[PDB]
Amino acid sequence: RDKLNNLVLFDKATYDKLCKEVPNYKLITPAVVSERLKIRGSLARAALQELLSKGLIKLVSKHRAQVIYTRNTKG
Amino acid sequence: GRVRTKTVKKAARVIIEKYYTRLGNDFHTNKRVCEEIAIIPSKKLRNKIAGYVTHLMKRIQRGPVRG
Amino acid sequence: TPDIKLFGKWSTDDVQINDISLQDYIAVKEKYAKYLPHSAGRYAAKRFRKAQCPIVERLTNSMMMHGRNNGKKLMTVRIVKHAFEIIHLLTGENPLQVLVNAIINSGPREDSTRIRRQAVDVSPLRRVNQAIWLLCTGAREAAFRNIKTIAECLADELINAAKGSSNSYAIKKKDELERVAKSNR
Amino acid sequence: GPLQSVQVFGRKKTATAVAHCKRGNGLIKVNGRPLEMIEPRTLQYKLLEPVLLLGKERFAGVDIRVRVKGGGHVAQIYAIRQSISKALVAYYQKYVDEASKKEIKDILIQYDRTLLVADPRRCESKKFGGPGARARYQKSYR
Amino acid sequence: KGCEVVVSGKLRGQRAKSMKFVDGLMIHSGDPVNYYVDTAVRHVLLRQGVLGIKVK
Amino acid sequence: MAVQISKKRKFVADGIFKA
Amino acid sequence: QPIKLARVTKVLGRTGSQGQCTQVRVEFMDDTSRSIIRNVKGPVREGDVLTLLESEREARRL
Amino acid sequence: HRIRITLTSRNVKSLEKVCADLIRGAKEKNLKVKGPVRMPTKTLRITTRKTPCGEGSKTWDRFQMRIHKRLIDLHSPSEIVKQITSISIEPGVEVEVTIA
Amino acid sequence: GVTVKDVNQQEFVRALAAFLKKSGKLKVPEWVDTVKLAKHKELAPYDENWFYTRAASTARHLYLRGGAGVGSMTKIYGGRQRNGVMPSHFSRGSKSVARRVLQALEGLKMVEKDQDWGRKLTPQGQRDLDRIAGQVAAAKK
RNA sequence: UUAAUUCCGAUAACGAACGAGACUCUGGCAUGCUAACUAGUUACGCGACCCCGGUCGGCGUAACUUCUUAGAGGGACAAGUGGCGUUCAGCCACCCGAGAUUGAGCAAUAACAGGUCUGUGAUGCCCUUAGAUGUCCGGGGCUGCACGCGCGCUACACUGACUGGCUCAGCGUGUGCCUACCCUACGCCGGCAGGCGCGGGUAACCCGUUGAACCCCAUUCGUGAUGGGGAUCGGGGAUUGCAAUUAUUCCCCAUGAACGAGGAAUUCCCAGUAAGUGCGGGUCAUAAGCUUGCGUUGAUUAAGUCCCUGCCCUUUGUACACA
Repeated sequence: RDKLNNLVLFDKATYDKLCKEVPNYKLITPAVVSERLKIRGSLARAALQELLSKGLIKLVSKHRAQVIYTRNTKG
Repeated sequence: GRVRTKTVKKAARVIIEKYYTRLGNDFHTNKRVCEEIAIIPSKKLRNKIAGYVTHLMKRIQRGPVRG
Repeated sequence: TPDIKLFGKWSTDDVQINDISLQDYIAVKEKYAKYLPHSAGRYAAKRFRKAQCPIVERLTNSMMMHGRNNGKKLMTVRIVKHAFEIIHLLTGENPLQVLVNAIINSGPREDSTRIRRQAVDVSPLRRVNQAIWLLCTGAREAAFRNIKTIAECLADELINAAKGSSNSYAIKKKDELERVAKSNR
Repeated sequence: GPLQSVQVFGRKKTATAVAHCKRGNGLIKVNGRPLEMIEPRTLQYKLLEPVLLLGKERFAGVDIRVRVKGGGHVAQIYAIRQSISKALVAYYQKYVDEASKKEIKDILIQYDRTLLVADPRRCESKKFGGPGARARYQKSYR
Repeated sequence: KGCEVVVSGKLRGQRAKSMKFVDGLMIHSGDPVNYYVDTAVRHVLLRQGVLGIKVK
Repeated sequence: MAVQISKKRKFVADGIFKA
Repeated sequence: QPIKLARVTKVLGRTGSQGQCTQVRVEFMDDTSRSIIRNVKGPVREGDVLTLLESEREARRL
Repeated sequence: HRIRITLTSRNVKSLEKVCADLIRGAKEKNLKVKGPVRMPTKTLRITTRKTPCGEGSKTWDRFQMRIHKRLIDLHSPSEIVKQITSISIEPGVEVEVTIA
Repeated sequence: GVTVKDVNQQEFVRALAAFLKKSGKLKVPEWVDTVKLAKHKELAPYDENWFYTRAASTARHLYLRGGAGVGSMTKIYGGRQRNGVMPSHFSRGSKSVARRVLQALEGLKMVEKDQDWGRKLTPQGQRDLDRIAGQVAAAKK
């Protein structure tokens, strides 16, 4: 019928859309980022480590089988 | 379905009939007044009998009991 | 603090249940407020004790369905915490107003029956029992063979069921379960 | 002066939990480690509920070293919660006035009567003609 | 107090049978049966075949 | 005997002697 | 056309092919003096509230 | 002079009496003694069907045997126990007399 | 001071693994990169340096419950056996690699072999479990 | 009226008895009793380590019986209040409470051409008896495979599968008469399956504080028929045994089928229940996909009816009685 040809790594079209659009969203997760921006399950956890080490995102509390991130605070 | 066999009511009217004096309303006392005098070979059967007694001792205080 | 017990990490004050037709069996505020949903219970006792049980607890029980799931209550408290972390972030409300608004719109006002046939009314306790089963299942059949998680799916059954939008599995089952009852009367 | 050694139990399913109250510093602990680190880590509020309702004032002059065995994982969190509730009611009955004893009892029975009286429930046994207590193997004709 | 006595086999025929002689009181159920009652069996070999004698 | 048996085993080989 | 509630005063009995419905005598909470017998699914107790779609109907007594 | 009368039995209420006797008749000569130290009871078990073949529905018989133990501990000469034991036992119970 | 029992025990086995890599006298095997942990696995351990994490776990189990042999160390980390089309069953860990962890800590005087069965902790080696209990609790609060 | 031909009551019947109850085993309550070096824990010294206290199932023998075992006694009877009702025979709701129906065994009068002569040194009649249908020894077979049915076990995945780490059970079992055959700690040689020694147990004494499984904490997979699933099939190696080929069981590589939640039809089940999960006996030189037991996690629904399958009592109707 049809299949999910999902991206293993970043394209330059799908890298310029992660630094700008993803911090603006109200809930950043391992399963909602992989739908909107057209990417795999193993890729959407390898990129969110770089946003938190810099200081662009706000992590709630990580579980063995779910992590939740939000849009960042005013200060 | 708490209804008592003829083994009970046979031995209750036959224990109210003679010793109406000694007996009374309390369950916990005629529990002893049924055991001092009689021969009763089970503690469950002992309690069934000694409380219909109390069921039957409150009916002498209103009208004439049949058997 | 003999006044306010924080529901895990969620408050209990000023909750709005506008409908008096469901304002006894739905127990949660004031006297019936606790930390855990998990329960040793004993509501499986009388006929109606069940109504005396917490409603967020009911759902937890409900979740654990289909062989592999059956009985793993710890693991489905998991699901419901992480389900209350997303309602707080996606819209902004206290979860315990979003879940209360979704049960009154999901169970049927009328339920067709078999006398030959004729429709009939519902009891209140019907409408709780039906709704909850009818917004567990809805999640279930979205999150299966799909990358979305249960937390998130269950969190896509409670924001557009209180709303009452009819796209959800809860509100379109309410569309069908009443329209069969309008047909044959 | 003398000592005040109180030693009270509270089962769950197949497992006691005998506490050990005595005069000393405020420190409750279960086989060496305190109550906030015994696995599993889901039901965090069950072990921590008895102290928050009654407050930390009751545990400013009482040391406890709780033990366990029997039952399972989720039938030992209820066991040690049902022990320290009944032991603290026993320690303030005889040694002081009863107006502190009954007013602690008003807090626990209204909230959850499982704190001061155990579940009498137990595992119903297997009979032949099936797998469990009540199920029977699949039948057929033809 | 009482008794019951059954005899079973092929008495007077090319088909079989069972008699059942009784009188007095007899009980069959509950605890008391053991200490109150008395059961025994013995088969017996006549020219035709075999008979069985349930004395209680 | 010499080899020293079990009490279970001992109370049961009692029963079979009697019968 | 109107949508209203109705409060219970006394249950009658248990009807339907399979003993599936109940029959309950109601008493209005819009107006403090009116009533109508109606068949009900679910498990009803006595001292509770309902929520109708049309209020005229009246089920035949057994 | 530690001596241990370890009583093993099948009978609940003949045992009772044979361990009583040993203690009724120790305090008249008066030689000091421990109390009745029991042990955990065993139910052996065997299950079987009832029929001589495989006909009928499959029904099941369940044969038990509760096997009950006691023990009592004396401070006394062994010649003193030759007397004591042989005096009055009963069929329900068999007696061991550990000497030290 | 602080003890091993009060400290959180998940992070406690990660902490002493950094102290084992620090020394450099553990006596590691010569078939580490081609050995399966038990019979009841499929693949090997994920950690490329797994002997330095499990050399800690043998040491902090013998604090609680001593006098343990190798045998009991096959039953200490117990497991199942998802057995293909037929049902699952219990399968014991491993004699040799658990025996290699005891002799890894026997030349380095930590686990002496006493009577009443098995090994224990030697007095001067039990110390270095309670000292690092203070370093783990100084970055959690 | 009852769960009940169970009790109230009437009565051309009177007084009886069987079955049903009563009863025996079991589950749940006793800080009260009798008692423990084959069971504990407090109390109290000595040793080890952490910075006066804390933590030791590291070592001992000054007082107790709450835990543990198991004896004796108690305890619940529609007893105590409120409505309903010949005010009787009862029952539904609330307080007190460990429980206000916990589960098993036992089981009548009449029958069945029901099954078992392949449980019997239980048995009539018939057959056969040395070229035996007796008996023992050697070889195969009962598994032979287009197809049809019946109980089952493993999945179809992300509420997941792979790899590490943490913390909890209960029923029992154990060295045998012909009978040869036990349960196994400690310590080494090996990837594994095992092997080479050394103990302790006729057992609340040794295996054992039975370090059980799903569940838990963190890594790595990504909607792919994929790290789902694991049939089929090639090559090595151990162990039981007088003999493993038609592969007894077990171990290591490799191979890597269908199956994407199964049309008409259909089975079981109301609370510690169903459902998951594991662990013991039976069988057994070798040995569980089956049977009899135990604990763990722990549910949705109902307190009803006679519509559909059947049972019991009465009135009713028959040309049926092998109904």
